[PDB]
Amino acid sequence: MKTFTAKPETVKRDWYVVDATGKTLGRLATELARRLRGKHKAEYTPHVDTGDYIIVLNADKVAVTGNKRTDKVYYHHTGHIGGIKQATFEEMIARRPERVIEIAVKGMLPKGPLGRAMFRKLKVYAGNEHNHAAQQPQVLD
Amino acid sequence: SRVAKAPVVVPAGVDVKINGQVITIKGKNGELTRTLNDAVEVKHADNTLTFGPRDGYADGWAQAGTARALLNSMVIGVTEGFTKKLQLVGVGYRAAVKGNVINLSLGFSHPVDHQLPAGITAECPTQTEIVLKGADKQVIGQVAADLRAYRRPEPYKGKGVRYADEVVRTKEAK
Amino acid sequence: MKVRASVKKLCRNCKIVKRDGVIRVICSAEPKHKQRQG
Amino acid sequence: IGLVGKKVGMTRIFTEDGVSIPVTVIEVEANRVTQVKDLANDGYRAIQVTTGAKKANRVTKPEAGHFAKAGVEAGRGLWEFRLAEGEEFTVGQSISVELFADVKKVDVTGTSKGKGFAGTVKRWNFRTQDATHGNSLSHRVPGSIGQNQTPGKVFKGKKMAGQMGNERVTVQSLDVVRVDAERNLLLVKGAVPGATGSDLIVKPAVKA
RNA sequence: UGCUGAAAGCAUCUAAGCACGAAACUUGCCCCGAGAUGAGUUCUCCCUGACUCCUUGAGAGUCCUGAAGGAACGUUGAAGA
RNA sequence: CGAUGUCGGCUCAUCACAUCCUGGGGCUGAAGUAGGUCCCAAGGGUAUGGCUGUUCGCCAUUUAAAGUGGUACGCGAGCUG
RNA sequence: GUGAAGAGGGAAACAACCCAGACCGCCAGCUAAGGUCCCAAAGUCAUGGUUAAGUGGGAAACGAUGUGGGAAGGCCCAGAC
Ligand SMILES: [K+]
Ligand SMILES: [Mg+2]
Ligand SMILES: [Mg+2]
Ligand SMILES: [Mg+2]
Ligand SMILES: [Mg+2]
Ligand SMILES: [Mg+2]
Ligand SMILES: [Mg+2]
Ligand SMILES: [Mg+2]
Ligand SMILES: [Mg+2]
Ligand SMILES: [Mg+2]
Ligand SMILES: [Mg+2]
Ligand SMILES: [Mg+2]
Ligand SMILES: [Mg+2]
Ligand SMILES: [Mg+2]
Ligand SMILES: [Mg+2]
Ligand SMILES: [Mg+2]
Ligand SMILES: [Mg+2]
Ligand SMILES: [Mg+2]
Ligand SMILES: [Mg+2]
Ligand SMILES: [Mg+2]
Ligand SMILES: [Mg+2]
Ligand SMILES: [Mg+2]
Ligand SMILES: [Mg+2]
Ligand SMILES: [Mg+2]
Ligand SMILES: [Mg+2]
Ligand SMILES: [Mg+2]
Ligand SMILES: [Mg+2]
Ligand SMILES: [Mg+2]
Ligand SMILES: [Mg+2]
Ligand SMILES: [Mg+2]
Ligand SMILES: [Mg+2]
Ligand SMILES: [Mg+2]
Ligand SMILES: [Mg+2]
Ligand SMILES: [Mg+2]
Ligand SMILES: [Mg+2]
Ligand SMILES: [Mg+2]
Ligand SMILES: [Mg+2]
Ligand SMILES: [Mg+2]
Ligand SMILES: [Mg+2]
Ligand SMILES: [Mg+2]
Ligand SMILES: [Mg+2]
Ligand SMILES: [Mg+2]
Ligand SMILES: [Mg+2]
Ligand SMILES: [Mg+2]
Ligand SMILES: [Mg+2]
Ligand SMILES: [Mg+2]
Ligand SMILES: [Mg+2]
Ligand SMILES: [Mg+2]
Ligand SMILES: [Mg+2]
Ligand SMILES: [Mg+2]
Ligand SMILES: [Mg+2]
Ligand SMILES: [Mg+2]
Ligand SMILES: [Mg+2]
Ligand SMILES: [Mg+2]
Ligand SMILES: [Mg+2]
Ligand SMILES: [Mg+2]
Ligand SMILES: [Mg+2]
Ligand SMILES: [Mg+2]
Ligand SMILES: [Mg+2]
Ligand SMILES: [Mg+2]
Ligand SMILES: [Mg+2]
Ligand SMILES: [Mg+2]
Ligand SMILES: [Mg+2]
Ligand SMILES: [Mg+2]
Ligand SMILES: [Mg+2]
Ligand SMILES: [Mg+2]
Ligand SMILES: [Mg+2]
Ligand SMILES: [Mg+2]
Ligand SMILES: [Mg+2]
Ligand SMILES: [Mg+2]
Ligand SMILES: [Mg+2]
Ligand SMILES: [Mg+2]
Ligand SMILES: [Mg+2]
Ligand SMILES: [Mg+2]
Ligand SMILES: [Mg+2]
Ligand SMILES: [Mg+2]
Ligand SMILES: [Mg+2]
Ligand SMILES: [Mg+2]
Ligand SMILES: [Mg+2]
Ligand SMILES: [Mg+2]
Ligand SMILES: [Mg+2]
Ligand SMILES: [Mg+2]
Ligand SMILES: [Mg+2]
Ligand SMILES: [Mg+2]
Ligand SMILES: [Mg+2]
Ligand SMILES: [Mg+2]
Ligand SMILES: [Mg+2]
Ligand SMILES: [Mg+2]
Ligand SMILES: [Mg+2]
Ligand SMILES: [Mg+2]
Ligand SMILES: [Mg+2]
Ligand SMILES: [Mg+2]
Ligand SMILES: [Mg+2]
Ligand SMILES: [Mg+2]
Ligand SMILES: [Mg+2]
Ligand SMILES: [Mg+2]
Ligand SMILES: [Mg+2]
Ligand SMILES: [Mg+2]
Ligand SMILES: [Mg+2]
Ligand SMILES: [Mg+2]
Ligand SMILES: [Mg+2]
Ligand SMILES: [Mg+2]
Ligand SMILES: [Mg+2]
Ligand SMILES: [Mg+2]
Ligand SMILES: [Mg+2]
Ligand SMILES: [Mg+2]
Ligand SMILES: [Mg+2]
Ligand SMILES: [Mg+2]
Ligand SMILES: [Mg+2]
Ligand SMILES: [Mg+2]
Ligand SMILES: [Mg+2]
Ligand SMILES: [Mg+2]
Ligand SMILES: [Mg+2]
Ligand SMILES: [Mg+2]
Ligand SMILES: [Mg+2]
Ligand SMILES: [Mg+2]
Ligand SMILES: [Mg+2]
Ligand SMILES: [Mg+2]
Ligand SMILES: [Mg+2]
Ligand SMILES: [Mg+2]
Ligand SMILES: [Mg+2]
Ligand SMILES: [Mg+2]
Ligand SMILES: [Mg+2]
Ligand SMILES: [Mg+2]
Ligand SMILES: [Mg+2]
Ligand SMILES: [Mg+2]
Ligand SMILES: [Mg+2]
Ligand SMILES: [Mg+2]
Ligand SMILES: [Mg+2]
Ligand SMILES: [Mg+2]
Ligand SMILES: [Mg+2]
Ligand SMILES: [Mg+2]
Ligand SMILES: [Mg+2]
Ligand SMILES: [Mg+2]
Ligand SMILES: [Mg+2]
Ligand SMILES: [Mg+2]
Ligand SMILES: [Mg+2]
Ligand SMILES: [Mg+2]
Ligand SMILES: [Mg+2]
Repeated sequence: MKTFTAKPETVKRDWYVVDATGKTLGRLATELARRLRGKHKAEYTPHVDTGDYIIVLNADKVAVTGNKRTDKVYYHHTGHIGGIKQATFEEMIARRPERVIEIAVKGMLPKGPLGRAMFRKLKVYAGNEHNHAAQQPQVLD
Repeated sequence: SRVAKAPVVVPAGVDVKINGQVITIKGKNGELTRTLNDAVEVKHADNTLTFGPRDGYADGWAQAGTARALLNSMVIGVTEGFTKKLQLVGVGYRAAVKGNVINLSLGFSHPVDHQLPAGITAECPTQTEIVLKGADKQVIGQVAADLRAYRRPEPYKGKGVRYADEVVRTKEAK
Repeated sequence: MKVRASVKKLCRNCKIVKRDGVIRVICSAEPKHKQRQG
Repeated sequence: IGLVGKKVGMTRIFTEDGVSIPVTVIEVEANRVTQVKDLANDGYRAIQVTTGAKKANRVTKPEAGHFAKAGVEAGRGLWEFRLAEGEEFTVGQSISVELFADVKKVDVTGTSKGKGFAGTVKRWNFRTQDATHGNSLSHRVPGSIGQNQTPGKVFKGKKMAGQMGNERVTVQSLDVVRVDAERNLLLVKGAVPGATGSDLIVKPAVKA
């Protein structure tokens, strides 16, 4: 009889912090993507952005198993005549440590306007300090 | 396994300290610090040192036997102090030390001034011979290996920088 | 050195080592017997 | 650091031995500092400068105030330079051409002369197809611009006809000849971008 | 190519660990570049009058004021279809 | 098959690496000079002519080199024929 | 046997492969193949091992003190390797 769907205006969004120091990249990124999407909430609706705002501080200290620190490569094309650029997991952290969690979450989120909308929710950081003290972002594990 | 089951003697005036896994051995020649592997477990038992493999970890004996043989060299280093005897063979080759910088002339267009990292005491009894001393086998061996690497032995006349103990195979012209 | 797909112990002083994944056959007597791979 | 100066044509200096060295005469007036950017506010260390003299009606109030912040007169145009850690300047200070008295070579940046819509022959040094031997309406045309079904597309950065010149270009390591303090000039060997009256950012040679 | 060094009393460039190593790779050089929607920063400038109305909504007016600045128009350019 | 213009040349290219030159290395029946083979390396560079429709090829003269291939044996709503 | 003449779920996409035959409706429940950390419904299930190669997630002859299991066969207190 017309089951419940989460109305955007009525969605009460929450703020969280996750310290990614010594965490496994994928196992962090998954649990982030589950939250960002709003799966954990009992009022989950696939067409509405029900998930929570997360702050992922200490992104550079994220851990990876095996030889993936050197062996794991992040390819991307420049959209140019023969422009394929690669960067290993070390080299990626040497330049842009935010990109590692970003890319690891983005692949796990859905693809489309809402998928891009629920990415915006995430807030990755290299340093331990975060300037979102205004929201009282509570600790998550 | 076998090396690991053979305690390292620690003579008097050799201050050993175990900061968890980080070992510090101080002596007369120099103060030496070694950040040891997590799979190794090390303790003081009577006068000598003991090196045990950790339960749960896969390769223990290999890791511990290394620690043993390292600390064995580390104790001998701080007590005695290691030395390497390099010799320069070939006419026009010159070796002279000024402070902590070895001036190698090895038939180049520029005299090569090799730097000495860490506590390495460089000497020269003759003009075509370098005797260098220190605490670590590592830094000595490397320095020696660089001083060699500037001009390795030519397998014809034996020309270049050589270790004193080293034999060199020369061959005939054909 | 050689990079043949079937390295083997040619003389007596030849010695097999696995460096960085690759199997190599280092030798003391003859540098000819130095060979990589396989 | 660097200075801004208008281009004033080209001449030649005859050296007494004989050599006639072709020189560009860059007038470099008192380049006065309008602002000093730093790490606390801006996140980098730099200086903003000005030169010339703009009629007061032509200067708008948002910039008329900007000049009153410093105290300097309203010079025509504004330019910024990055500081090399050691040096430090103040607002209202007048930097003159005497900075290049010490240097030997300079990078000169300017805006190249506008050639407008240029074809591939002139723009990219493409080769003109056979001027006769049967050629039909295709002497100076580019020819092919791709392959076939495989890409089924022209690749990015394909050399085609378009706007040529009116682009900022740099000529590096030009030898400084004479540094006239009294007339406020800077004679550099060779030729620099843009026409007589175009502005030039002259600065010390990065490639030392 | 080495140094120290096991597993494997030794030995061995490695399994802990540690140095070198090329026009390749990342920068350094030049150019574009915050439509980088993740739309950053600095600096300066400008606006400081009233009344209705209702479903007091980030509402709709009504006269009054029209700024900083811009566009338009003109004379034009070593800028330009 | 109610049409996907077929060789060669010009113009314009682009990618692969099984590297012709240039860069770094191991062995050598490597004295040096010059090689021989092998390994890593695709950044850039890589003839002009005579003959023939030629591709190829042979020849003359250069070059550090005059690489082997993919791209509808690249490229005719771009030219030639 | 299937398609042709058969939709639906799976095998990324995939007439013929695996599961299964749509009379129509329902915002009910149980299962098949195949699955269950995220894209995306359901195990970050339980226990015992293997794997260190990112194998899983293309391939042979042949090469190798990789690494697990076993079942045997060569020596000791006169003390072998
Ligand atoms: K205006
Ligand atoms: Mg490139
Ligand atoms: Mg091979
Ligand atoms: Mg290696
Ligand atoms: Mg200011
Ligand atoms: Mg910055
Ligand atoms: Mg006037
Ligand atoms: Mg006026
Ligand atoms: Mg104006
Ligand atoms: Mg500007
Ligand atoms: Mg700039
Ligand atoms: Mg300019
Ligand atoms: Mg023009
Ligand atoms: Mg031209
Ligand atoms: Mg030109
Ligand atoms: Mg031509
Ligand atoms: Mg022509
Ligand atoms: Mg015709
Ligand atoms: Mg015609
Ligand atoms: Mg014509
Ligand atoms: Mg026509
Ligand atoms: Mg065509
Ligand atoms: Mg396509
Ligand atoms: Mg010059
Ligand atoms: Mg040893
Ligand atoms: Mg064993
Ligand atoms: Mg050794
Ligand atoms: Mg280093
Ligand atoms: Mg280094
Ligand atoms: Mg080398
Ligand atoms: Mg070099
Ligand atoms: Mg170099
Ligand atoms: Mg070069
Ligand atoms: Mg620029
Ligand atoms: Mg810009
Ligand atoms: Mg710019
Ligand atoms: Mg902006
Ligand atoms: Mg902007
Ligand atoms: Mg756009
Ligand atoms: Mg962005
Ligand atoms: Mg934002
Ligand atoms: Mg009001
Ligand atoms: Mg009111
Ligand atoms: Mg209404
Ligand atoms: Mg309003
Ligand atoms: Mg209101
Ligand atoms: Mg209002
Ligand atoms: Mg009025
Ligand atoms: Mg009025
Ligand atoms: Mg108006
Ligand atoms: Mg008006
Ligand atoms: Mg007014
Ligand atoms: Mg006005
Ligand atoms: Mg106005
Ligand atoms: Mg404007
Ligand atoms: Mg206007
Ligand atoms: Mg306009
Ligand atoms: Mg006009
Ligand atoms: Mg006119
Ligand atoms: Mg005109
Ligand atoms: Mg037709
Ligand atoms: Mg037809
Ligand atoms: Mg048709
Ligand atoms: Mg056809
Ligand atoms: Mg035809
Ligand atoms: Mg021809
Ligand atoms: Mg031709
Ligand atoms: Mg071309
Ligand atoms: Mg390759
Ligand atoms: Mg070959
Ligand atoms: Mg050749
Ligand atoms: Mg060269
Ligand atoms: Mg060299
Ligand atoms: Mg070579
Ligand atoms: Mg070599
Ligand atoms: Mg040679
Ligand atoms: Mg020569
Ligand atoms: Mg020969
Ligand atoms: Mg050669
Ligand atoms: Mg071979
Ligand atoms: Mg290769
Ligand atoms: Mg390539
Ligand atoms: Mg090339
Ligand atoms: Mg390239
Ligand atoms: Mg490339
Ligand atoms: Mg490069
Ligand atoms: Mg080029
Ligand atoms: Mg070529
Ligand atoms: Mg020819
Ligand atoms: Mg003729
Ligand atoms: Mg010739
Ligand atoms: Mg030649
Ligand atoms: Mg030559
Ligand atoms: Mg030749
Ligand atoms: Mg070839
Ligand atoms: Mg070819
Ligand atoms: Mg192809
Ligand atoms: Mg093909
Ligand atoms: Mg073909
Ligand atoms: Mg073919
Ligand atoms: Mg082809
Ligand atoms: Mg063709
Ligand atoms: Mg071709
Ligand atoms: Mg064609
Ligand atoms: Mg045409
Ligand atoms: Mg004809
Ligand atoms: Mg004909
Ligand atoms: Mg039929
Ligand atoms: Mg079916
Ligand atoms: Mg089906
Ligand atoms: Mg499906
Ligand atoms: Mg498949
Ligand atoms: Mg199929
Ligand atoms: Mg399907
Ligand atoms: Mg079955
Ligand atoms: Mg049935
Ligand atoms: Mg049936
Ligand atoms: Mg039925
Ligand atoms: Mg039904
Ligand atoms: Mg039931
Ligand atoms: Mg069930
Ligand atoms: Mg199954
Ligand atoms: Mg599976
Ligand atoms: Mg999907
Ligand atoms: Mg989907
Ligand atoms: Mg699906
Ligand atoms: Mg799920
Ligand atoms: Mg869990
Ligand atoms: Mg579990
Ligand atoms: Mg297990
Ligand atoms: Mg397998
Ligand atoms: Mg495979
Ligand atoms: Mg086998
Ligand atoms: Mg075997
Ligand atoms: Mg085993
Ligand atoms: Mg076994
Ligand atoms: Mg066993
Ligand atoms: Mg059994
Ligand atoms: Mg047994």
